[PDB]
Amino acid sequence: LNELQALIEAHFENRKKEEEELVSLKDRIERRRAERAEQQRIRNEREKER
Amino acid sequence: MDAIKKKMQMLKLDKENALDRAEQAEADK
Amino acid sequence: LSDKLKEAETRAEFAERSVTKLEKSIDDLEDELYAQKLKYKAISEELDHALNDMTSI
Repeated sequence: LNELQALIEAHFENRKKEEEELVSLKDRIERRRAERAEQQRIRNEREKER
Repeated sequence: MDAIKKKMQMLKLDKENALDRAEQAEADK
Repeated sequence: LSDKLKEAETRAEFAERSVTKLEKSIDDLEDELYAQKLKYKAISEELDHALNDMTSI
């Protein structure tokens, strides 16, 4: 059953690599969007200060 | 867990065959 | 115009508050989507990694 071996590894290797990468890639996108939220907070504070 | 539905069947066949033999070996007298 | 302004200001303030509520809800969704992914693919994908081992033997 070469297929069980192909599947046992394909399931794990293709997914752990692609999936964990999406977790951290998006974590950075999300952190940047969170920075945008901070920058909007900053923008609101600056408009009020002016 | 299809990997083991399939491993299960393989081991099931291995034991069923060993068992078939256990039963025959005793049945043969 | 004073009323239109108060109303527009209410709308501006409404929108600032609505935006604030949504600044909170976007962050809650940003954190909930984050947390759900962080715990869900991290756990269930981990559970599939565990499948790699769980279903061995």
